[PDB]
Amino acid sequence: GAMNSSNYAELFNNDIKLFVDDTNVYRVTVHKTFEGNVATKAINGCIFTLNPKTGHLFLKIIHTSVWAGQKRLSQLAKWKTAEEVSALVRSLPKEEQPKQIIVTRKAMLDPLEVHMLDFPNIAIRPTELRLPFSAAMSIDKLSDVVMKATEPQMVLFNIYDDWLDRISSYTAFSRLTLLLRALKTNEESAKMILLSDPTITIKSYHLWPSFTDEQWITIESQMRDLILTEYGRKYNV
Amino acid sequence: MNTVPFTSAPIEVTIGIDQYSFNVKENQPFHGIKDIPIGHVHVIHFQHADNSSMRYGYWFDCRMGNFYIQYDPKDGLYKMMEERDGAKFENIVHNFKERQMMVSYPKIDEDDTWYNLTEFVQMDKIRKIVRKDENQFSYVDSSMTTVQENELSDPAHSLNYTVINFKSREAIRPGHEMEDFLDKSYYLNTVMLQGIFKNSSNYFGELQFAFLNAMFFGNYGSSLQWHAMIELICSSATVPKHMLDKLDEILYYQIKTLPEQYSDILLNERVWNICLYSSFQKNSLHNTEKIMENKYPELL
Ligand SMILES: Cc1nc(/C=C/C(=O)N(C)CCC#N)cs1
Repeated sequence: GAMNSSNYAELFNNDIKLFVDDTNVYRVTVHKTFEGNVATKAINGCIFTLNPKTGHLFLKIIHTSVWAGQKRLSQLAKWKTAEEVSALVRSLPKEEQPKQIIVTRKAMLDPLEVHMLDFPNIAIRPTELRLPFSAAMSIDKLSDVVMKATEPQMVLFNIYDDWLDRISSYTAFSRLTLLLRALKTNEESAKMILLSDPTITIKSYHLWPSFTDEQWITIESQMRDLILTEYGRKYNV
Repeated sequence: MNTVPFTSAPIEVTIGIDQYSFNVKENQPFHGIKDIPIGHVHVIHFQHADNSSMRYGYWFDCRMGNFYIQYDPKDGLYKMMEERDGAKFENIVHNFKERQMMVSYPKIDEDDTWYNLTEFVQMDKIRKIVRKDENQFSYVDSSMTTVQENELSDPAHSLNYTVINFKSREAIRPGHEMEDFLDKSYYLNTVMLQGIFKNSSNYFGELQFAFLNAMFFGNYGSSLQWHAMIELICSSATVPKHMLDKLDEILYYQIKTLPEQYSDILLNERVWNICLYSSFQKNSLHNTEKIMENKYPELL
């Protein structure tokens, strides 16, 4: 059933699974019209489909042309997400297909279940974890490829860079979710932390800076401080 | 007018005949039910005084044979049987009537309730849902499960209602996933009506039979079936106008007849609120919506 703190280590076992997050599929700017009414303008979005064991990220870019002439776009976005995830699964060799797909929002359950009827043995699961994957568009290289897209496109990344050479997937996921939680709570501060020291660079083939083990401990501490701070600045404590 | 003779009444029992019911005492000189209207299916049903567990009963049509009830002390229930000797039967009934040992089917002349509840119900379709080919009548009880319930365990004792499942390949055309899930018209009209039921009369007949088994026996799988068949119509944007008008009448009389004190268990809040207030047909069931709001405003 639902994925929660009690069954957290299941994410790092050897059953292939994918998280699917749809919070950046349908994105808009809200603006005034010449007549003083309000209107929306869509911008490019993305499906965030992530293997938490390996770090493999299947970033399906959603070009604004998919919304042209369509009604009820927030509803359509969930079904478009499920269509694209189903298409991804069918494109993978059988031995690479997931045994479970975990959706970060319960409104994705029925759309994905219906699109995956051909795969009765793939479990579609919700989660009680409040995962910060909406902040994926605060990762500069991901935001860049989404905004530059002129057509539908899939781009493959490893969201852990080379971390798995040195740490376990449990630890890599915890670092990732800490980084993304920070970026979600105070993007400016989080990005300052990550890039304050000009001698640490991001490799061309990476998403995050090339921190040593000791520097990651400092970085991770600074992100916890930020999250706690903002939690005070917010609630005043 | 036809008659169903009882050999005797050896155990105290509440007996139903259609929407009516009466109490019979242990070894009371009760010999059956007379003046049963020809032209309709009927149901004769039982609840023992000592074990209200297992309501059970028999669907029958007196045009199909001469039927009587006799208690079996080994299996512990009132059984329906067919008497093939027509002269023995007429002689049994005439004696019982002369001795005034029978209750009269107590139909008020103004009253169309039973017709309205069984308009599309046919014995031949009942006998395909309830499979026991050697009898002309059909046994149902509170515990019998449906074919769909069994897929989610004795197949011979099952209610073979038509399986309806909104998240199934039968319901959802490849490439029309969102369309078919949010508007079930293709599943209603092509798959079920044209394909399986053949016409709306057979669909309504199964819907009405499922409701009656839910009401008279508290049969939970029948209640599930009744609500699924309502929801499939209400969740379709394209439904023939005559079907909507007829559904409104069907449900009106069902809600009218329901015991007020059983609405908690026999009515699914989600289905009824969705059907009356959210669905494509939210504005198409005026009679049903009006009686529901005046009789069960809590559910909504
Ligand atoms: C086949 C069927 N046997 C019966 C038996 C009825 C009964 O108890 N008796 C005593 C019959 C009375 C006279 N004559 C009804 S229909």
